[PDB]
Amino acid sequence: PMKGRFPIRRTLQYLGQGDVVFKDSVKVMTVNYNTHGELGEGARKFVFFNIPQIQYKNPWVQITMFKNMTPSPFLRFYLDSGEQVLVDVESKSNKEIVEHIRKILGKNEETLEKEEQEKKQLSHPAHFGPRKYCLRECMCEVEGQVPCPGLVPLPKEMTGKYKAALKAT
Amino acid sequence: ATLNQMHRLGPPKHPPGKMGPTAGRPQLKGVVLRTFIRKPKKPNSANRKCCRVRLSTGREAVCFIPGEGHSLQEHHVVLVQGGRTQDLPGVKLTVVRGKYDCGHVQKKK
Amino acid sequence: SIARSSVHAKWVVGKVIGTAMQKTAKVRVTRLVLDPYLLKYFNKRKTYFAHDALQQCTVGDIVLLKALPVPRTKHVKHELAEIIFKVGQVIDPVTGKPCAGTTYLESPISPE
Amino acid sequence: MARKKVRPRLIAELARRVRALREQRERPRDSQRYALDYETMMRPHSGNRLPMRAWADVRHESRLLQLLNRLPLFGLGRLVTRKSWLWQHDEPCYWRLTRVRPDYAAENLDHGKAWGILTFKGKTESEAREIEQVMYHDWRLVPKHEEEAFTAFTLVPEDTPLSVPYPPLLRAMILAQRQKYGDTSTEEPMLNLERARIDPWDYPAKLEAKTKT
Amino acid sequence: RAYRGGHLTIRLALGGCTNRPFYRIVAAHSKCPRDGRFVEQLGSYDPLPNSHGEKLVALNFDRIRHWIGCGAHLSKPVEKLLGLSGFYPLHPMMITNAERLRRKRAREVLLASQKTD
Amino acid sequence: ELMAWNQAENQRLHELRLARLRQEALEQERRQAEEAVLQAREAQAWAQLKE
RNA sequence: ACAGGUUUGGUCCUGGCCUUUCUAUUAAUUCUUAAUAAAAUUACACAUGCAAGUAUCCGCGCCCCGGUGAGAAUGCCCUCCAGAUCUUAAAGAUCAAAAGGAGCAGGUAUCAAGCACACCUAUAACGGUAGCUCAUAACGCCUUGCUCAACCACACCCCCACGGGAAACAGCAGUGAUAAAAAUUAAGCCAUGAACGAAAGUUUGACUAAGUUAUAUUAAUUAGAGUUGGUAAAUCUCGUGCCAGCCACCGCGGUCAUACGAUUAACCCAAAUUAAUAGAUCCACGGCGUAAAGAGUGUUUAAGAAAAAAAAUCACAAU
RNA sequence: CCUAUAUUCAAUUACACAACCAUGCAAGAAGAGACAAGUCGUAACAAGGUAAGCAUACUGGAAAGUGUGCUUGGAUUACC
Ligand SMILES: [Mg+2]
Ligand SMILES: [Mg+2]
Ligand SMILES: [Mg+2]
Ligand SMILES: [Mg+2]
Ligand SMILES: [Mg+2]
Ligand SMILES: [Mg+2]
Ligand SMILES: [Mg+2]
Ligand SMILES: [Mg+2]
Ligand SMILES: [Mg+2]
Ligand SMILES: [Mg+2]
Ligand SMILES: [Mg+2]
Ligand SMILES: [Mg+2]
Ligand SMILES: [Mg+2]
Ligand SMILES: [Mg+2]
Ligand SMILES: [Mg+2]
Ligand SMILES: [Mg+2]
Ligand SMILES: [Mg+2]
Ligand SMILES: [Mg+2]
Ligand SMILES: [Mg+2]
Ligand SMILES: [Mg+2]
Ligand SMILES: [Mg+2]
Ligand SMILES: [Mg+2]
Ligand SMILES: [Mg+2]
Ligand SMILES: [Mg+2]
Ligand SMILES: [Mg+2]
Ligand SMILES: [Mg+2]
Ligand SMILES: [Mg+2]
Ligand SMILES: [Mg+2]
Ligand SMILES: [Mg+2]
Ligand SMILES: [Mg+2]
Ligand SMILES: [Mg+2]
Ligand SMILES: [Mg+2]
Ligand SMILES: [Mg+2]
Ligand SMILES: [Mg+2]
Ligand SMILES: [Mg+2]
Ligand SMILES: [Mg+2]
Ligand SMILES: [Mg+2]
Ligand SMILES: [Mg+2]
Ligand SMILES: [Mg+2]
Ligand SMILES: [Mg+2]
Ligand SMILES: [Mg+2]
Ligand SMILES: [Mg+2]
Ligand SMILES: [Zn+2]
Repeated sequence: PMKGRFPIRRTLQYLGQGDVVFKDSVKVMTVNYNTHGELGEGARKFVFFNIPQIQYKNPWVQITMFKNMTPSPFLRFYLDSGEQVLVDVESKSNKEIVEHIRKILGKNEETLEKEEQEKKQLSHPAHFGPRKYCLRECMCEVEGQVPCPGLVPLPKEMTGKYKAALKAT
Repeated sequence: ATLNQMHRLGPPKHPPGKMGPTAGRPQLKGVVLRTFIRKPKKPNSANRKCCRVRLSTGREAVCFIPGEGHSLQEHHVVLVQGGRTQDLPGVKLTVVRGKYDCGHVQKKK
Repeated sequence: SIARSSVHAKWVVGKVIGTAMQKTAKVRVTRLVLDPYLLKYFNKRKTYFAHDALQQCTVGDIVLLKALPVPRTKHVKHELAEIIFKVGQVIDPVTGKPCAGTTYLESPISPE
Repeated sequence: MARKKVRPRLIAELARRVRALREQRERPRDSQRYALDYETMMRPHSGNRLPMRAWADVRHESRLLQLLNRLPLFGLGRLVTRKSWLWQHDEPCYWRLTRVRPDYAAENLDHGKAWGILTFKGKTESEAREIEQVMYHDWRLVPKHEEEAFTAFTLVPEDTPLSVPYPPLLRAMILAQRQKYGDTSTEEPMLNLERARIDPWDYPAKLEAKTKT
Repeated sequence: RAYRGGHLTIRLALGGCTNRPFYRIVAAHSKCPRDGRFVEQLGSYDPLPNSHGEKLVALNFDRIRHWIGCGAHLSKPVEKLLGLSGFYPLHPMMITNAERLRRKRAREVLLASQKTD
Repeated sequence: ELMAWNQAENQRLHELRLARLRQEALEQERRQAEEAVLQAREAQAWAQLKE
């Protein structure tokens, strides 16, 4: 787009390139940050940039931002078990915040790979049906098998009218 | 129009197509109620063959009879289409030639 | 351990709107929703009813809510779990000291 | 589902109560319900015709309550059998009548509901079960001087094999399954038949409510 | 859709082309239409012979045995196909049909011999 | 393990924060020292003017 | 959109309409055979035929399949599942009502207030609080099936179905009325799905094999339709002369027509060619001094940005 | 109630009941457009011959005229 300070962050590619996936126990991320002082430049840049990337890959996690109540910027992760994860961000940078969050509460590369390997199993290559869920519609189009009657007409010996005609006489 | 205003108003959607004199039907079956002559607009002068019919929907509207020469009288069943005549204001219907009582144009013999 | 709720909001955070109801708090949770056209995240508000047995929530509190295993009524399905930030009286979780906005009421560099 | 504008339908629930009351008040008594026209083999109540394979038996035999109306205590402890059992099964199969409730609406008293103890093929059941297919025209009664002689049954063990070979592909599946883990045993795998025992079609079923445990 | 009852059945759904059948071996509810909603697809069945001349049939044996242990009923042609595959014992209907075919060949050769002299 | 690591990280950052805040307090004391010596000058001049 | 035609003596800019592309119906002209897919006017009323049977009686199924889109902004996706069915000793598997919600969801704010839509007590009764929703669209009005391995709703109507109108094809075929809309009142369970029976086996207007239809793609046994002023490929000769008439927009008709009617010739499609109506697509991440737009002014609620650092207050006619 | 079961009742009662609307017709009234015969003036475009226009008030067959504030979307041609 054109409107906005950074039009790039409002694109599907930017939202998809941010790889931060929370665990199933993660429910709430409450970020508290200030709008003044040189200490909180990293927290402000984190709120400006990385919140959309985290939100895109965690749609069910509620993220709430708060401004100018606590003098120290921090994050509070509310889990399913009730444990509150307190993350102090005073001089951390924008990339350091993301790396710290992924370290403390996130999903490993192998964990993501096993989920996607399970997901690709649902679509099965040998199944038949519509093009949305299956690769083949009718089994005629397979090379070695009988062609589709709407493309190559079948011989008179395989048509049902000739079989009825021969039985009639 | 700031981003907040665009989000508040939503994306623009194209309005639905307004129905024409035929109320969305390609053709309408009618009975001729008065055959007469109407004049064109200012830039060009003629004497067009116009008719007044009763459409199957119960609406009474004016139509135009294309072609040179016709034999249409009272209580005659014809079919009209959404042909708009540019020279005649308010006439948005044209009688289909080659119908029950409005047949094809005859050649001068 | 048969204690489950049918609502998706297992745990939510919101601001207290009104406390006119007796032992019942009216909270507003703000979530981030993506606009399919602008591709931008906007704050969508939703009102929730919560049970405050002790009646301590005032107007302006940041409140955590846990999904109630059984709904007491057809509109109350949550309970007040903890108050995160009391209005006007904020305690910094990282330092444990009272703060007034961006200013420290009690400096942590003076233990005694 | 659940909307804000859901109308509180009352006639739909009133009809449930009306039909519930009419089901019990106008309950068709089993006498006229199971009444039978012996000329057309046409049920006057339901409107169904009898199967053609049951045409001889209706005119040539009798039902349970048709023979039970001539007993003093409505057949307490008596043995009753079926002619179909007499034909198909050479082993004694009988019903020990423990209680009978005949209908009072029948003006010949040949209809009712009876319970008892079932002993099929000599195997005795230690539980009380309801007697099925009472209206069938196949029942026969045994006399008192044959009550003891009919019970004479010899207990012969079955010769059914307890294990069978697996189908070819399925058997090869296990032979490949254990070989991958490294089981060098070449023992022939069997399929058990201990729990595969099933009752024949002539075995009647219980008509009591099943208790969910 | 909502049903009052019914049972899970592994059957064949005729999804194909005119004068060119093709069955999908699928596990579906008993009260649903033949080509309607199903639970999980298992395999394919090709009624016509191909260029090489084999009748090609697919079985997803693992899911089939899983569902059958779960309580899936079976249809008669599915039983014939499974018996031919070797996963299940041969259906007696095939055996009696083979014996009937044997008797038809015997009577055919008898009549052919008697009609020639 | 991760949550103990987070607790240790937070305590470390709190220690650096206290170290910074003490220096900030010293600088604030210097600011008080300058403002007091100024307000002594402007306060006395107004008193002399009004006297 | 790779655009083009079109405002003006003329140029630039702004701005609307139309053309160029694809699909579906009806109408006109023409038409030869096959294959495949689909058969689409009606929730107006139906003559007649068939469509639920199975079985040693009991019983089991009997809008299940199939048909339709009237109502509902209905609904899409997601948790919990009562209950029903298959087999078991339990447990498991399918359908899954009711209750909801993280989220999404037609137009209309000239629909801005709705009018009882809320909470605690301990018991399932008394009472006390003054509440609840809503401009992030509540409460209202209108329209419509749909986000499709599918899903939702209906079965003559009274939303229901005790009862009242009253004798029911929104099953397969067919008949009246209506409409621009036009399939056989035909054969079978051989193969699938369903129902029954332990079973050989029976039924199934579902389904299969067919009959009819240029509604559409392919092969060919077939050649007709449209157009020839610009957009936009292509006209020679006659007749009329602002008359007859033609056009999607500009527009053409002068005893002066490559635009009207006919002939020749030519161009593009092709068993199809045009006309009409519907669609897909098409408005603004663009502007607001002169073309439509900065609302007569200030403060404030809700809401939003505080992204690096600074400041506040002085002659003169505020009120 | 020496084996165990049968029957019954679920119908009424008090009030507004076409108000509110939707679709056509209607004695009639008014408006807008196209304005193929026209009649009456010349309001605006040139300091359009009284400079135009805005708000408002009054008056007049009519375009319009005038009063009070406001604008240049008019000039005062510029050592005058
Ligand atoms: Mg036209
Ligand atoms: Mg014709
Ligand atoms: Mg029956
Ligand atoms: Mg077909
Ligand atoms: Mg102009
Ligand atoms: Mg047609
Ligand atoms: Mg349907
Ligand atoms: Mg409605
Ligand atoms: Mg359940
Ligand atoms: Mg459910
Ligand atoms: Mg209005
Ligand atoms: Mg509708
Ligand atoms: Mg009904
Ligand atoms: Mg009907
Ligand atoms: Mg019906
Ligand atoms: Mg029909
Ligand atoms: Mg008809
Ligand atoms: Mg048609
Ligand atoms: Mg016809
Ligand atoms: Mg016809
Ligand atoms: Mg037939
Ligand atoms: Mg069949
Ligand atoms: Mg059969
Ligand atoms: Mg075609
Ligand atoms: Mg000429
Ligand atoms: Mg022409
Ligand atoms: Mg042309
Ligand atoms: Mg011409
Ligand atoms: Mg524009
Ligand atoms: Mg303007
Ligand atoms: Mg202004
Ligand atoms: Mg104004
Ligand atoms: Mg004037
Ligand atoms: Mg002058
Ligand atoms: Mg003048
Ligand atoms: Mg004058
Ligand atoms: Mg003047
Ligand atoms: Mg002037
Ligand atoms: Mg004025
Ligand atoms: Mg005057
Ligand atoms: Mg005067
Ligand atoms: Mg001027
Ligand atoms: Zn095919």
